[PDB]
Amino acid sequence: VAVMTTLCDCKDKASKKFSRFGIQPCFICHGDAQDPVCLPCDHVYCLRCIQTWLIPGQMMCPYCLTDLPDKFSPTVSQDHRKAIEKHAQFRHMCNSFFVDLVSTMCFKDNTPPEKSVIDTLLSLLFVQKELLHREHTKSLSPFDDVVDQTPVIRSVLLKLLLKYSFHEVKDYIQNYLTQLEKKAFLTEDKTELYLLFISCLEDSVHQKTSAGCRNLEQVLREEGHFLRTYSPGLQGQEPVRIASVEYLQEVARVRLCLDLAADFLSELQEGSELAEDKRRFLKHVEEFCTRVNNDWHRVYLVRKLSSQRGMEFVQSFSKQGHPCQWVFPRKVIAQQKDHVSLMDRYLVHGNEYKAVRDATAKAVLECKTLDIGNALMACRSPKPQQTAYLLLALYTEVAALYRSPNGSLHPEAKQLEAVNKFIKESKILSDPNIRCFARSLVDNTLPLLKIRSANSILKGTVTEMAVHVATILLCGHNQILKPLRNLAFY
Ligand SMILES: [Zn+2]
Repeated sequence: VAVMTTLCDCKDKASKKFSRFGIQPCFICHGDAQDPVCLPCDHVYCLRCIQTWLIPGQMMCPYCLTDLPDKFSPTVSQDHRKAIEKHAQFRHMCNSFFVDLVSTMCFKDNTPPEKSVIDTLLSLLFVQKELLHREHTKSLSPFDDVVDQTPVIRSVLLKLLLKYSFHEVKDYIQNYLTQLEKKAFLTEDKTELYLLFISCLEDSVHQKTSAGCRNLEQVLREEGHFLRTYSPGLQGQEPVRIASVEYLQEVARVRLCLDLAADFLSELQEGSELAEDKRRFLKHVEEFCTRVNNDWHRVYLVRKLSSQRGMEFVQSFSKQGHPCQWVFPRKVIAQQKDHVSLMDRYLVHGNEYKAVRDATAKAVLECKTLDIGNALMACRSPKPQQTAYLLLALYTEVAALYRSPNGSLHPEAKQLEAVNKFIKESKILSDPNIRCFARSLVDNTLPLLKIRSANSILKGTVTEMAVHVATILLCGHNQILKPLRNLAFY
């Protein structure tokens, strides 16, 4: 309190000495002014505020109620601007010093500070009702002359308050939550605030676990014990408003547990047996997933699995009898076929490769080949990128046909003659380089499909990247691509 009053009256005296006894911002916007205008009552208001408020029949002062004689004509471009800049520099220095002081002195060790200090820290953030919007939130400003015209919630105070153990900081954050939901965030999208809180708690628990000196087995034992003794207690904080801190801690803990579990599942998929102890953790995860029906946890698990590894990971993971099926719901496995196809990632260009690839697919299933020509003739992005899309569509169609065993060697079933006639007729790709590339591609003699990769997972991605960079080089008549062309082809 003593140092806070020292900072406050130091700022007051500094401003008084700097700019002639008390520069004050605009009373309407309550923030630092742009293009300052000086009233006869030694008042500084914003140009926009004064132009939007002094136009009607209220030629007076919102602060001290003094009549304005003529107009807001006198503006000071010499003293007010420099004084405002100096006071802003001092206020930013004070804010940075205050945040550094609270970060260092208030959390030196594992002992929390007193109570009134935390209460004043969480109470100074507001600009509570003044006679005139009301009750804005600040970016840790010990002063009252800085606001924003929107209630904004940060997380620096919350994060710095979660550094200690969660057992002794629940009431303070609970009071802060009740304040925010009672005064600024009564009825709105509370999902954003809930996810902000849960992410802050994930960060805090990650800091606590990583910074500590403990082996992984102790944490695994505690996690398994919690999983095996977790009473649901879900219905307590569900319906519309109630969200206890304990519930948030529990869901954060299960988030961390399933994050690690997905990491371990990916590691098992890319590796050998799991040392007979990680298997117990995965079995506990499976029993937890099959015991509770809150399928959001498995949704998050598969989302994290896709983020770490990719869509192809779950695509191969969703087969028909692999001993890892508990990560799917009872409905996804029910109506999923064995004909899951690869992904047409070349849609980056936008609404042009899709049409040509659909035309190529229709020409593949049928015998007519005029559809791809019609699709090519009805689009922008001329000849270079046009032929790029055409040949990429042909490659992806032939790859989809070959990789799937049911329709292997499909073009050889009276369809390669159609594509050969299409190449012969249309002159859009009747260039020797494109012609020989297509001749290699159609009969699958290109030396890229036979990558002989034992993993057979990323080999499709590798071939896709190789053929895509080859297409970019072939269709790119650019000076920057000449060395790459020479490296790839000569
Ligand atoms: Zn203003």
